[PDB]
Amino acid sequence: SEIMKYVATTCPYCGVGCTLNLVVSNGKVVGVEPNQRSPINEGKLCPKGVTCWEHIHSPDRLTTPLIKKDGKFIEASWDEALDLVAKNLKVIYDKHGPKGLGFQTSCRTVNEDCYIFQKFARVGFKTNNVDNCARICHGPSVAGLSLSFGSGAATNGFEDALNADLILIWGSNAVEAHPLAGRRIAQAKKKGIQIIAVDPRYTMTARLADTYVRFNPSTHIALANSMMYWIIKEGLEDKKFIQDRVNGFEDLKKTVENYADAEAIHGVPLDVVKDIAFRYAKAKNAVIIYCTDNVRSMGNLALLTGNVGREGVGVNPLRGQNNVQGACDMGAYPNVYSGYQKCEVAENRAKMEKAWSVTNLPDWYGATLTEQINQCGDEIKGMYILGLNPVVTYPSSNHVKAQLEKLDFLVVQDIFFTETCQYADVILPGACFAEKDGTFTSGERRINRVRKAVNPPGQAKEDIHIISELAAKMGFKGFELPTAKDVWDDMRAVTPSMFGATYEKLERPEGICWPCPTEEHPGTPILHREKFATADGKGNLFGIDYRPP
Amino acid sequence: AAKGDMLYAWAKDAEIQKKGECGGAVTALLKHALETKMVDAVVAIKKGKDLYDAVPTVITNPEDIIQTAGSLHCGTLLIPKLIKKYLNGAKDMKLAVTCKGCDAMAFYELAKRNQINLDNIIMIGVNCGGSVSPVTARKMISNKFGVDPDTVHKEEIDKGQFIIEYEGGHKGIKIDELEEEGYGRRSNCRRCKMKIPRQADIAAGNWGVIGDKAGKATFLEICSEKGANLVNSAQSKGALEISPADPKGIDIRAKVEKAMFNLGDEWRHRDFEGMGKGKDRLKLMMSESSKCIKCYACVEACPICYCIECSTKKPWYIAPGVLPTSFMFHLIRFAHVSDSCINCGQCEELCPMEIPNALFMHSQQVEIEKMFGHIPGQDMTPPIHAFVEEKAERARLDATGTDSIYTNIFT
Amino acid sequence: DWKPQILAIICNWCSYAGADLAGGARIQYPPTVRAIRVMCTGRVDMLFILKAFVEGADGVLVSGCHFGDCHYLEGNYKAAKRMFMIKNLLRNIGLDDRRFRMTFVSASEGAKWGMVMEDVTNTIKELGPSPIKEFKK
Ligand SMILES: Cc1cc2nc3c(=O)[nH]c(=O)nc-3n(C[C@H](O)[C@H](O)[C@H](O)COP(=O)(O)OP(=O)(O)OC[C@H]3O[C@@H](n4cnc5c(N)ncnc54)[C@H](O)[C@@H]3O)c2cc1C
Ligand code: SF4
Ligand code: SF4
Ligand code: SF4
Ligand code: SF4
Ligand code: SF4
Ligand code: FES
Repeated sequence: SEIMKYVATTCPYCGVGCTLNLVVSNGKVVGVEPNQRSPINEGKLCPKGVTCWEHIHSPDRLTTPLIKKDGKFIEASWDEALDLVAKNLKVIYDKHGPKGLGFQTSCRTVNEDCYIFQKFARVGFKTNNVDNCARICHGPSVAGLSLSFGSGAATNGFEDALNADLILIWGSNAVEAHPLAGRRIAQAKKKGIQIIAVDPRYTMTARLADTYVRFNPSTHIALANSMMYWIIKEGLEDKKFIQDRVNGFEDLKKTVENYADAEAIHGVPLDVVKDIAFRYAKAKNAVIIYCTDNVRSMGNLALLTGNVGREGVGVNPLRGQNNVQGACDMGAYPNVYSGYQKCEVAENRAKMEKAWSVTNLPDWYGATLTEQINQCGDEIKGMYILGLNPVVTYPSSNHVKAQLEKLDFLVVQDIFFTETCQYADVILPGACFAEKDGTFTSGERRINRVRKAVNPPGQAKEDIHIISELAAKMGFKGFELPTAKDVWDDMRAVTPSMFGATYEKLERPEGICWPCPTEEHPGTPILHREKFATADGKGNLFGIDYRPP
Repeated sequence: AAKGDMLYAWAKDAEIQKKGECGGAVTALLKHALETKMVDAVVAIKKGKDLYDAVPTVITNPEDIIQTAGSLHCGTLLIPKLIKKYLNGAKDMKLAVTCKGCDAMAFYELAKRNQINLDNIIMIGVNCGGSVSPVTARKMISNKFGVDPDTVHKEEIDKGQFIIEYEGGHKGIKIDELEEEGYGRRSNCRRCKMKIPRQADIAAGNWGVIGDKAGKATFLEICSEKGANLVNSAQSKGALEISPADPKGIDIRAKVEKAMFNLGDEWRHRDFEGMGKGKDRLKLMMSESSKCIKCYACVEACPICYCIECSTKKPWYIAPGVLPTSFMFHLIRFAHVSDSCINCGQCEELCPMEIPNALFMHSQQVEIEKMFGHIPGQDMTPPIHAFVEEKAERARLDATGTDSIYTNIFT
Repeated sequence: DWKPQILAIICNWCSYAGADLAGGARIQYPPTVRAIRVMCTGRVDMLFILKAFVEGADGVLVSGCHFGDCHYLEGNYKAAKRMFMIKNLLRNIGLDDRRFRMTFVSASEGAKWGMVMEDVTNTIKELGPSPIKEFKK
């Protein structure tokens, strides 16, 4: 057939979204090659990207559906397994309404599968009990940055920090995780850019920094409060910015004026505090790289120094999962439909109803991952898990196992036989990133294409196909979407932003950044261009008091 | 026609001759070899996307080489290591491969180390005056040329300037001016001196073609009997036209080659003294190499690194988990590669941490060369440590005029 | 506070014999060099020398048989070529190449072994502490 064919794809291992070539010989992925054309990484990959191809053709991959029949799983046909799932979901619905079910997907999955998953969870039985890894993962920082600015995403890109004078890494292992985001720090120091690292431990990304600052762990609020106190005290705040685009300054004033001497809390001497504070406030264009109160303090700093809406500046919280941003965008949260359209507002609730040809959408705040797992027997019973391994990921794994065994009809879709699989009643095999054909979304809001290299191992299918077949079994209208392009077009019709991100535009190696409202718009690589995304269009900066644990 | 002839060559097929960068002779020769069954496949470069994307391609259908026609100056890749990894080193199948000077040198390095079969491989070599990274070319065009890069149709380095053809006209800027401003050819391409691959089987270029054929003929130099046979077969079956080259063309070809040698020497100088001398060079090297995150891209991309397991992976040399890795990691590559480095730049350009691997390695290589007199990538000469000789060892000890190896070795 | 750390890698058949003969003849020299004793100097890999220098050897000495007197017919020609190349690498990484030398000591040259010991110690003392130990940090 084919000998050494190159297929361009996105790396599935973190939020940088590096591009790579998979080498496919006789329908087998046999290696990973650089793609020098990519703007994100210029053909450069970390160890994970270099060896992403190893797990694709493992013998352990699930090949056919499995059904727990009075013990060990026996081999089932697709029709059999799907009819079983449809029957059990139907009965649990008809007995316990929409509260009885529970959905959660992984951030490993492509945008089209996250969107169709949340569409399945809402168009059919109307439940907002949909969620994903981002809760239990490191950062609920999206909510905090949303409160500060309006969009919880990173304000600027990665190439953008090359334009600053004062990259300020803060508590980030940006070279251990996101190494090709830390490549920007390496390039910047080669260009001679002031770099200040502030992690509690001397990490390999703190080696690159001109100044390194220890502080006692769990004291970010105190340290940032001190820095803002000195900025206010010597008046290096940005008056036009604060008076024009920011609100809450008096509250910040009261809250911070109690942090003149905080050496007791954080270990940083007042001399070093003044040094970093004045370097940051004096830098004309300074970018913060972060990795709830902790992220709102960063928003406080950026708003206080007027470092937001411009090239070479901003706040860039690093995500960590390959498609966590994409899942949140597609609307795999309890409270947002898609593109962060809140379900609390009847306006877009009715817009969803009209677009999806369904009625009486829930509008109540769903149950997050831990909410579901804790109430996994009390009112929730019946659970579809799209790619999670909760027994290995959640803390108190034994409690997780107890709750899952308290559960009626778990369904698990995975590419491998995990530990959570033993507790499933049905196991639907899935496809990995080399067999899907969707899109990922980087941490810098960039939509990248994933391309099909090989076929799923045996009888395994990809998630859009599985969910469409299940919805056709259960009699649900609106899941007639045979391709990732059709799923994407349905999503685009639904969402106001991302309306310009057609696949003919995503076939560009550059990709598209998420606020792309029209088809001629080139994208929005820098957010909050001259107005924010809150009610008055003005960022709010809050006063946080440090709580000792 | 016989191993040393210098010819003008263009394709009989008008479409092949249009799509060739010059006369289409590389694409006519490759097509002929494939369809007359000298070779079982053809490894060439095609555009996968915009002309800034160069994708290697194994082609077995003779109908697909018209897609390979044209030269991509943003193709900074290296072919021979892909043939060893995913084509079993050409141990069972004949191939015909289009290659630049660095790609011919890499072929010879891997054949020295027994990793490919040059009896099976046919190397059609192209002249190379330099390659540009695709993304750097984009930034060049956006900033210095003041053009939207997606507008460009074709783009080439001709007469030492960067001609781009966009909608509206064409432009040109001296590559030396660009290279001073911080753009241009890759660093190793600036230092390169393998301009006409005379170690390949055929050397094709646009240098020395003068007069009525200045854009519709390829200057061919027949560098081996295998290439002579390929050319004679193509000319007889009528896929290729041959006229003897013009002596004035040969002369100015020699002059341009010599000038490119001098420019390469100048860049070698300014770069190697830019690295420093004494303990300053050790702080440059050590502080740069402290960035390495052990992605091993430099090892996997180097043509000379053919080892099943690198010694950089052995726990008695490098501690497995310590990430701010030792200088031993790069000392083990200086020791193993620097004697034969072909200055391909792959190690430098695939490094996520932007470490000047190629600059360090070539700075060591140039004077390992002027010490032992071994030029990498030219022929089947075994590596310096794979062939030690009694008389030569006596000679270097006597030349030091000393009873040991301590001093009077360098000037 | 500082004592030179010199490491020697001496072959078994001429340099170890020469050092043993010097000891037997009671030739005194300073106690600064510690030896490793491989069979031939052909065994000495480049990575041994580089590993020593990166661990912090202020000096490295490799001692073997004279040319034409290797126990294994030609194993010290290979070592000589390797050490010439090592001298070149250390000069181009900016470390002082006179921290390394290769001496040819026969089995009967105990006096010459003592003189080699003295001269290596003197040269390293002049050179001073190696820079790697502070460049690491
Ligand atoms: C990056 C680059 C720089 C060059 N610089 C010069 C120069 O300064 N002076 C000069 O006289 N000639 C240069 N050449 C060669 C020049 O294009 C030749 O005149 C041309 O190859 C003649 O062949 P043709 O037009 O007859 O056949 P063509 O139809 O052009 O055949 C060209 C062949 O080269 C292959 N190819 C294309 N891009 C690459 C690449 N990046 N790496 C390897 N193979 C590739 C194509 O697949 C095709 O088989 C350069 C070539 C490249 C690729
Ligand atoms: S930096 Fe992240 S996305 Fe890029 S190759 Fe490494 S793990 Fe994959
Ligand atoms: S290294 Fe030399 S031969 Fe290779 S592309 Fe650069 S200039 Fe051409
Ligand atoms: S490519 Fe660069 S980062 Fe990767 S191992 Fe080599 S030197 Fe280190
Ligand atoms: S060390 Fe780097 S420049 Fe030298 S041959 Fe290997 S890849 Fe090419
Ligand atoms: S560095 Fe040395 S051991 Fe490692 S792959 Fe290259 S040649 Fe082999
Ligand atoms: S036996 Fe001593 S050098 Fe070989």
